[PDB]
Amino acid sequence: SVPTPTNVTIESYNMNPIVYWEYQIMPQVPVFTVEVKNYGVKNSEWIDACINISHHYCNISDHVGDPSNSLWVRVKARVGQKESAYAKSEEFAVS
Amino acid sequence: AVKLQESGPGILKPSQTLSLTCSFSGFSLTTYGMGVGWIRQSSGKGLEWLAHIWWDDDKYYNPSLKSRLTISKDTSRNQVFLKITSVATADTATYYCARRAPFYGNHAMDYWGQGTTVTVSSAKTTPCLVYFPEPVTVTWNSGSSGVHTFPAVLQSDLYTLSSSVTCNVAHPASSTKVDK
Amino acid sequence: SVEMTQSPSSFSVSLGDRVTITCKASEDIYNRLAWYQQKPGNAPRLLISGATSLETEVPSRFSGSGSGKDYTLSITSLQTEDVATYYCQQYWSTWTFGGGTKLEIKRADAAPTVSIFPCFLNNFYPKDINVKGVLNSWTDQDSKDSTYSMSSTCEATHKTSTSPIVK
Repeated sequence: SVPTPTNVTIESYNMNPIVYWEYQIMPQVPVFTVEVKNYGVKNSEWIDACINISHHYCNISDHVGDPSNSLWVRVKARVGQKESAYAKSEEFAVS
Repeated sequence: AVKLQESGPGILKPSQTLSLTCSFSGFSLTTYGMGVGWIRQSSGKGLEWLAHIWWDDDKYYNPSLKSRLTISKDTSRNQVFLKITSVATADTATYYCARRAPFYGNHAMDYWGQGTTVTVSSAKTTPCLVYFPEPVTVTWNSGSSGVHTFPAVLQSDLYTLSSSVTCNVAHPASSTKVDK
Repeated sequence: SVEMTQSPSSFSVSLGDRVTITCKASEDIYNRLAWYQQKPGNAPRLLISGATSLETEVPSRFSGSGSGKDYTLSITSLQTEDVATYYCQQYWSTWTFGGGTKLEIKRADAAPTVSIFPCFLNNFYPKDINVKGVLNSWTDQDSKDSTYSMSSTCEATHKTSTSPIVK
């Protein structure tokens, strides 16, 4: 069963939101996928932000919209054809 | 008073397109955060969410059906519309439209219309044991207890039911009135 | 998509009982849950929103709760006005309804009066039944005496006996 990512951080100096998370070292290359969904005024589906990247960050500027809605994030990990469960993140409202 | 009403064709043939209308009053779809959606339901089945439209014309569709649905709104007429192409028999159901509860973080559907039943079939108004289209009304000596008028089931595209008692049969569509 | 499992489709209950209906979501829907009641041939009535917020007018004997993926609805004293189908709904990511749970009321096991014609299976309980080119329709539980009926030699197999009644 594949390891689940940890320490899901959301950061934004100015209006440039980027997600950062932690992962362990593996003999193979862990490739992550990041999803973001807004809620409040609207109730969108989970939309991909960064698909299969190697690094521990993901800029989500182009997924921010309507400061009234809060954003929530989740990230999973892949190694081969197996995937990890989602690391659900806490809420994000204002910069 | 906040009201919502759904209008439909009644009976429609396969491969056609379905034009559904949700006429409402009591509120405005121009107001920020407002939205209306469609939900269908067949006999003895559950509820199925179809699509939803927001005040800003942002639209949401149920993935399973996205390709056949188109939702639009007309604030100058206070109606939300839904179009369903390649109409199939499975699609025979009752259509409802309902608004989003006007509270932040809330998207529960507070007000619903009564709904409109659309039957998808290629048939014709064919006029104790009992045709098309439904309904029919089986009474006994013009009217209570021990009477079991059963739910209709369709053989080859015709409805036929049963009504036991321990029989005045009508049929509004073909103005039939068999006072047996 | 998110899935919502309501088990089961029905639940035999008696008035006065406390009834809990279960709704399970495939992933955390963060308490964005609604509950709807629906009596035959009528639009659903919204009962609860946000997992625990009752709509105004709704009787206090009703309450919802849960979290993460598990939510339930409880009616403290079932009353006739409460016999309906209850649906839960996730509104966190667009909308999904549960399968529904129809309340049926318990009563004495009753044997079906068969009358055949050149075949009616009227007024029985419980509801399950199998008969032996032909088609069947079943009625809804009768409101006067919570019995059932069904339409289709003619024989059945019901738990009020074992010797299949053949008419």
